[PDB]
Amino acid sequence: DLGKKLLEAARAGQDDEVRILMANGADVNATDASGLTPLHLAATYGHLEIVEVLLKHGADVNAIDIMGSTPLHLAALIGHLEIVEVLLKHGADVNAVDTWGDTPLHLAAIMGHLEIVEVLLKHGADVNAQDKFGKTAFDISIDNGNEDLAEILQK
Amino acid sequence: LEQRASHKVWKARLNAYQELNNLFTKSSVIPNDVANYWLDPELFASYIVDSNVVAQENAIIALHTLLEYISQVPNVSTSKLRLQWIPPLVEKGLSSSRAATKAKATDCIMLLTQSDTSIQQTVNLMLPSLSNKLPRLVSSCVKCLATIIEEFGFINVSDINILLSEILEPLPKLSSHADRNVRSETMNLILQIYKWFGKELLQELLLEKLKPIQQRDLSRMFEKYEGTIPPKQQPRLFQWAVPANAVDPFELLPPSVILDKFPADFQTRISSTKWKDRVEALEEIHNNVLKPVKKLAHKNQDYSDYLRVLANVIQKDANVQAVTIAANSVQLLCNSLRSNFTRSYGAIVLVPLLERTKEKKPSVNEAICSALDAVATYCGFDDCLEETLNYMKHKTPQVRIECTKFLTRMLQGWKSDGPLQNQLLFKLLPEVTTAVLKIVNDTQPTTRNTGFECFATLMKLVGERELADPLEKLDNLKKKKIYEYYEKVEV
Amino acid sequence: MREIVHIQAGQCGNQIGAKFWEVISDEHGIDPTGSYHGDSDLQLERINVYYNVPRAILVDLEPGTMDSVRSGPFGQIFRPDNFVFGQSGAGNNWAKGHYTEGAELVDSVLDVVRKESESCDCLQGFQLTHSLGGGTGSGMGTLLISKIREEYPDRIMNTFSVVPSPKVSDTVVEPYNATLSVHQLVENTDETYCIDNEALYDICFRTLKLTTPTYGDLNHLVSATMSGVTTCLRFPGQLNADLRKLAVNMVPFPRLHFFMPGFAPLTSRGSQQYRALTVPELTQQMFDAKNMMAACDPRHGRYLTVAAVFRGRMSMKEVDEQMLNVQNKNSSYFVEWIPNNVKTAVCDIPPRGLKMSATFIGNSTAIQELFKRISEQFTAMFRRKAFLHWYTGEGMDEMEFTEAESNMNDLVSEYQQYQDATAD
Amino acid sequence: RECISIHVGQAGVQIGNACWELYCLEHGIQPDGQMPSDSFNTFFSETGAGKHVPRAVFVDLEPTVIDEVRTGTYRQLFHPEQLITGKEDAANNYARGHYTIGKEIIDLVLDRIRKLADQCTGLQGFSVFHSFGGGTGSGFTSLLMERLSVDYGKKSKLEFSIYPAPQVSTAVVEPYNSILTTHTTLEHSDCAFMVDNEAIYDICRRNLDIERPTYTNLNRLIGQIVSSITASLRFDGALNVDLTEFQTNLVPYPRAHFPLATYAPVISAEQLSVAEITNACFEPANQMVKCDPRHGKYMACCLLYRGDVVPKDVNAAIATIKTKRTIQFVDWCPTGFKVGINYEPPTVVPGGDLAKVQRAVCMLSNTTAIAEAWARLDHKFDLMYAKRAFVHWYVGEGMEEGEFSEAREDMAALEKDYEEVGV
Ligand SMILES: Nc1nc2c(ncn2[C@@H]2O[C@H](COP(=O)(O)OP(=O)(O)OP(=O)(O)O)[C@@H](O)[C@H]2O)c(=O)[nH]1
Ligand SMILES: Nc1nc2c(ncn2[C@@H]2O[C@H](COP(=O)(O)OP(=O)(O)O)[C@@H](O)[C@H]2O)c(=O)[nH]1
Ligand SMILES: [Mg+2]
Ligand SMILES: [Mg+2]
Repeated sequence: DLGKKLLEAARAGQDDEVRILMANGADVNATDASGLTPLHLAATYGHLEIVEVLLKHGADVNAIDIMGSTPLHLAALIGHLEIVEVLLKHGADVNAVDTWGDTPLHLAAIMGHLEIVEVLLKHGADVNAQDKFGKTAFDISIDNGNEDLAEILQK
Repeated sequence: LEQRASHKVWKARLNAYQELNNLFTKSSVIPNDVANYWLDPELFASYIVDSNVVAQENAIIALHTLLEYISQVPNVSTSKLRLQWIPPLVEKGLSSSRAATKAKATDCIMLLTQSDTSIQQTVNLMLPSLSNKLPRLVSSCVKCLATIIEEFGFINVSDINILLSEILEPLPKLSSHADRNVRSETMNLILQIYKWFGKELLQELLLEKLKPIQQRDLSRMFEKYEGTIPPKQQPRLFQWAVPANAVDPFELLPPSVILDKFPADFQTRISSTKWKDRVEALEEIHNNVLKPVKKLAHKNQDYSDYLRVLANVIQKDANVQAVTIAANSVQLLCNSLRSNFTRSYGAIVLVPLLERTKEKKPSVNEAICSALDAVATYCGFDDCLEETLNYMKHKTPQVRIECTKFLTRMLQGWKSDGPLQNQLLFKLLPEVTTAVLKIVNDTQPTTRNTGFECFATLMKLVGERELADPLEKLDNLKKKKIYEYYEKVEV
Repeated sequence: MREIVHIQAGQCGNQIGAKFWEVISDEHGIDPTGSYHGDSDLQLERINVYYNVPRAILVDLEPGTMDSVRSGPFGQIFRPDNFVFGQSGAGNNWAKGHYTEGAELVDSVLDVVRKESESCDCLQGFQLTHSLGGGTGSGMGTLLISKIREEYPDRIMNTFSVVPSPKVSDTVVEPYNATLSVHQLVENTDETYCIDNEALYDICFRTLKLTTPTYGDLNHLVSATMSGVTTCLRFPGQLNADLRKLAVNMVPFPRLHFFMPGFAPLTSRGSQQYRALTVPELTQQMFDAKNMMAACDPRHGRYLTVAAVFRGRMSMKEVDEQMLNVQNKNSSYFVEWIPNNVKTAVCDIPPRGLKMSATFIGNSTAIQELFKRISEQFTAMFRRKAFLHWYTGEGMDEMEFTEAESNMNDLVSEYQQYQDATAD
Repeated sequence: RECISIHVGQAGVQIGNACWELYCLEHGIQPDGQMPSDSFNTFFSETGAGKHVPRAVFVDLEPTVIDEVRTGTYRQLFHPEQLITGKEDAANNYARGHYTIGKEIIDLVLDRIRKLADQCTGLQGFSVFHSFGGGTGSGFTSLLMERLSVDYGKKSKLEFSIYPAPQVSTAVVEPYNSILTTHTTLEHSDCAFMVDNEAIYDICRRNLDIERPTYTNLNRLIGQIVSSITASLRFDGALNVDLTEFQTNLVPYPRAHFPLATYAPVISAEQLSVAEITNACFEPANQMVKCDPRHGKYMACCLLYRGDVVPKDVNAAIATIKTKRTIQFVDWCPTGFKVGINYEPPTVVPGGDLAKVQRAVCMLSNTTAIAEAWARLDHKFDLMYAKRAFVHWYVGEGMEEGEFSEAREDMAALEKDYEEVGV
C-alpha cells in the first residue's frame, strides 16, 4: 500500500522520500489505523516542509481522526509555531473541537506555548470555549498558576 | 536466532526467547533433538537471569511453556531441572518488582514442584532465600512456599519430620522480622501448616515463641478455617498422582473340524468353467460346513490350501456372485478361528481382497469390506497397514476410496500399546500422511471426502498439533472440511 | 482428445451399429474393402477418430449376429479379432447379460477394448450402441460400461441406447430390463442419446406413411441421426469439437445427461423430396415434436441445453439469425438461469442424399415423460411380481428392482424440479 | 531491459501470432528472422548468425493451434523449444486448466521460461495473453501466474485478457472460467488490459465493414491495439518506457488494475486530424470493453499518439476535450492527462482490411465504468451457480466447491471497491 508508506515518511520526517512516494501517486489523505493522515503526523513531529508539500498537493487541512483531532490540534499541542501558521493560512479550523471537547487553544495553553496561543487568538480563537469538564482556556491559566498566560489570554 | 539467545544486544535475545516460546507450543510431543533445553539446563538458568527486565520476563514465559511442554513422556530428568532452575527462579524471579515477571516465576516453580514426586526437594532449595537481605524477596518466597503447600501438600515425603523441622526453624525470626509483609505473609505459612496438622503441634513448637497478639490472630484464623484437620482432597496433584477380577471369554468351547466335511466333487467344481458349478460348490461348503460351526480347530489344521482358492476367486473370478459368497466364507474362517491368520493365512487373502474393493455392487462391497474387517481385527496391523497404503495409491477410483475407508475403519479400532513407538508412528509422517494427502487432494470429491475423514480420524489418534505442519500446506478451504469430521469423529 | 473406440452389443446394437458404419463410411469416402475413394481433404481431416478400418468392437451372446453383420454390405471391413461372441443367447433376461452369462464373456471383450485403446495417440472416450429392453445389449452393455468406467476413469462414456416400446415388441419383461439399465446409465455414462422406438414407429407410421415399419425403416432414422450428432466429432469445427467439451456444455447436472435427439428433414428409405428445405424451415423442425427421436413433447418441458448442427452450404448469417430468433420467440421454453445455453455449429459437407440438414440435440426436461412410461409399465409388471423368477434365479435380488424403480423415480423428480425452477 | 511474452490457450496463441506478425512488420524483421536494418531488443533476442528471435513462450494443452504456428509463415521465427503443447485440452473447464491437466505441464512450461530469462540480463517482467472463458486460458494462466509470483516474484506481470462475448462464445461456462481466473489471478497481476470480444466484433462490423467477422479479423484489430500499448516499450518513447510505469501511471489501487483501452482511428481499406481522433477516444463505439465512462470516474488517463502528430495539435485537442466535454475525475487524482508520442506510422498487414492511417492514438484510462463489465459476468455467474449448474464438472476435476463462492465474494468485493472510489 502506497498510502501507508507516505504515513511512515511524513511521521519519521524524510522530506525527500515524501516527494518520491507522492510522485508515485500516493494517497495524500491516506488514513492509518486511528484515522491519522500524513498531515496529522508531520504536524505532530514538526516537519514544516512536509506539511507545506502535502497541503499544496491537496491535504485535508481540517481532517479529523478517530478522536476528532485535526492537524491544528496536534501542532498546537506539541508547539510547532511554524506549522500552526502554515495550517491556518491554508484554512485551518481555529475553533475545531475534538472528542474530549478541547480546541487547539486548550492544548497550546495547557502545554504553555504562549507564542502559539497568541497566534491562534489573533486568528479568531474562541477564548470562552469549554471542554468536557467545563473549563475554558482562561480557567486553565487560573488553575495552572500561569499569570504570564492569564495576561496573554485577556489581550 | 538459535545461538542468539546469548547475543549482546537485548532486543535480539528478546527474539530468541519468543522464538523458543513458540517452539515449545508448536513442536513435537512424542520431540526434536533441537529441544535440548533439558540436557543443558544451564542455558535457561542463564536466560532466567537476563540482564534486562523485559527480555528476562520473556525468558521466563518461554521457560514456563517449555516447563509445561515437558508434561509428555519420557522426562524423568526433572530432578536435575529443579536443582538448576528454581534457585535462579527464586533468587531473581520471585524477587522481582515486576508484576508479570514474578507471577510467571511462581507458576514455573509450581510446574517444577509437580514434576517432582513430592515437595521436599523444591522446598529444601528455596528455604535459604528466607535469610536474604532484601525483604520483598523473603516477603515473596514465603508466600511462594506457602502456596506450594496449600495446593500440593506433604505426601510421598520420605522423612517429613526432618522437613517440618527445616521449615519451622526460621518461622520465629520471620514472624519477628521488621517488614510488615514478611510477618503478615508468615502467619499465612503458619496457617497452611496448621491447615494440615495443627494446632496441637504448632503450639508446642512455634506458637509459644511468637508475640501474644500474633498467636491470637492465628487462633482467629483457625476458627475461620472450616474443613477436616488434614484436607480431604488436595487442590492440586503431582505428576504420578494425577494419573493415579478378570472377565471371561466364551471362546473356551470345543473345536470343530471341517476337513472331513468337504466332498470329492469339489476341486473340479470350483475350478470349473460353468459359473453355477463354482457357485454351488462354494455355497454348499459355506451353508453346510462353515455357517453352522462356531469355532474351527486351531490344532494341526492347514486351511491355507482352502484359503488360497477363496483368494483365487475373490481376485480373478469373473462371477461377482461367486466373489460375494467367497468373501463371506473368508470372513467366517477369520471369525470362527480367531488368532490363526498370523501371516500365511492373512496375507494369502489380503491383497486379493483389496484389489476387489473395485466392485461397486452394494452387496459385494458389503461382503468384501466386512471380510477385510475380519482379517484386520485378528491381524491389525501386520501386513494391512503397509498394503492398505499401497492400494490407496491405486489407479481405480473405487479401490482408492474403499481402501482409504478401510484405513479409516482400522484407525477407529486402533488400540495397540504401547504406549508409543508403534508401527503407526514409525511410518506416520513418512507414509501414512503422505498417502492420506493423496486422497485428500484427489480429483473426485467423493474420494477427497473420504480422505477428509481419514485425516480427521488420524488427527484424533495422533494429535491435531503434530500434523499442523501438513495442515498449513493444505488449502484453508480443505482445512475446514477436515476439521468438520475431527469434531464428530471418535475412535 | 482424438480417437474414439466404438462398441456395439446385442442384436439391436450391431444392427444400428453397422448401419452407422455404413453411413459414415460413405460420408468419409471409404469402400467396403477399406480404401479411400473420396475427393476432399475435409473427409480425411479427422478420419483418425473412428478409423485406423473401423475402431469398432462387435459383441453379442447370440452367435448368429456375427454373420448378420459380415453378410451385410460393409461387413467385410470390421477387424476379425474385434468380434467377440458367446455360445448361447441371453433371451431377454437382463440378469443373464449382467450377472451370469454376459459376465462370463465380458472379460474377452475388455481384452479387445484394451487392444484398440492401447494403440491410440490420445483416447477421447467410448461409444456404445445397444437396446435397453433386451438381455444382452442392456445387461451386458451396462456391465461392460461399468467395467470400462473403472478401467478407464479418465475417459468419456457415450451411449446410443434405444428404448423399448410395445409398438415394436410385445415382450413384457422389457420394462424390467430397461429400468434396470437406466439405473446403470444415470450412474455410469457421461452422455446418453435416448432413441425411442415408440417415436421411431410414430415417425415411420404417421409422417413417412409406412403402414408396417420394419427395423430397417426404424434403423434408417437412427443411422442418419447418429451421423448428424457425430458431425462435429468427424469434421473440422470450432464448437462442440470433442466428447468432453460437448458434455461440458450439455450436462449441467451429472445425473441429467439424457439427450432427446431429433433431426431434419425426415426422409424415407431412398426417397428424394426434389425440393431442398430453406434455413428457416430446418430451424422450425426443433420444437416440431414430430422430428424428435424420443417420444416426448419439448413443449411439455424446458430445455436446459441445446446443440444444433446444420449440415450443408448455407448462410451462416441466416442460421445465426433464425436460431437467435427461435430462442427468444419461445423464451419461456428455454431455462433462463443458463444463459447462452443453445449452441449452433455448421458443417459444409451435407449428409447422404440431402442438400441441407439439421440435427437438434437437446437436454429437455420433457424427457421425464419417457421415463414415466417405462416406470409405469415396470411398476404394473413388478407389483404383480411377474417373471421375477427369471431374474432372481440368475442371482439377482428382489431388492434391486425396488432400488432401480426408486432411482428412476428420483431421476424423474429431478427433471421435474428443474422444470419448475425459477431464476427470479 | 527485456520483456518476456507468454501466450496461453488458442486465444493467447492466435493473438500472439497476430502481434508478432505485426511486431516484425513494425521492426522490418523477416519471417525467417533476418533484418536488413537498441530499443526494439526489449522484445527480441539475437543469434550469432544475425537472426532476431522473439522472447516468447507459446502454451496450449493441445497441439492443433500451436502446430499451425510451427508449420506456417513464421515457423522459422520461433525456436521449437518455445512452442509447448500437451495432448488433452482443458475442455472449457478452469479446474482442468488449473488443477488436473495444468499440473502435468506447469513444470515444463516454467522450465522453458527460465531458459529465456537466463538469456536476459535485466529482466523487467512478463506479458501474458489468454482468454477468460477458455479452460486453458483461465485455469492454466492463473496457475502459471501464481508460480511466476514465486520464481520471479520481485518483478512485473501484465495481462491481456480476452473478455467473452456470446457472438463468438464456444462454451456455456465461460462466466465461471472468467470469475475463477480473475479471482486467483487478481493478487498476482500488476495491470491487466481486458478485450471485450463483443466490442471488437461491433467495431469490425461497423468500421471495417464485415458482415460476419472471423477470428483473423478480430485478432488483427486486437493486435493493432496491443501494438499501440507496447509501442512505448519497443521504440523507447517518453511515456510508459518500462513495465513499472504502467502501474505508476494507470494503477492507483493494487486491486483496481483494469484499464479501459480506446483506439482511433479504424479505417477500412475501401486522413483524419489530430483533433478528430482524440475526440473518438471519448466515444464509446471505439472502446475495447463495452461500458459507459460517462457513468464513472477516471482514476488516470494516458494518450499514446503515433505518427504524423504536432505536439501543439495534441494540446489543442486536449484543451478542447477538457473544456468542451465533462470528463469527471476523482478528487485524489492529478487530473492531468499524460501524453507520449512516437512519430513512426501505424503499420498494417499487407492484405489487411485495416488501412494505413497517417496518425493514430490509443487512450488508456482506468475508469470506474469498467465495473459494468464485471457486473455482466457476475450476473451470468450467479444465475448458473444458483442452481449449481455445471458445477460437478469443476468439482470432479480436483476443485473444491467452496472456491466458487470465495471467487464470487472476491468479485463482489471488487464491485464494492469500484463503487467506493467513484462516489
Ligand atoms: N479475440 C479472440 N478471441 C478468441 C480467440 N481464440 C479464442 N477466443 C475466445 O476465447 C474464449 C475461449 O476459447 P479458447 O481461448 O480457445 O480456450 P482455450 O484457452 O484454448 O482453453 P481450452 O480449449 O478449453 O483448453 C472463447 O470465448 C473465444 O471466443 C482469438 O484468437 N481471438
Ligand atoms: N431400433 C431398433 N430396435 C431394435 C432392433 N432390434 C431390436 N430392437 C429393440 O430392442 C429390444 C430387444 O432387445 P435386443 O437388442 O433384440 O436383445 P439383445 O440381443 O439381447 O440385446 C426391443 O425393444 C426391440 O424393439 C433394431 O434393429 N432396431
Ligand atoms: Mg441378440
Ligand atoms: Mg484450446
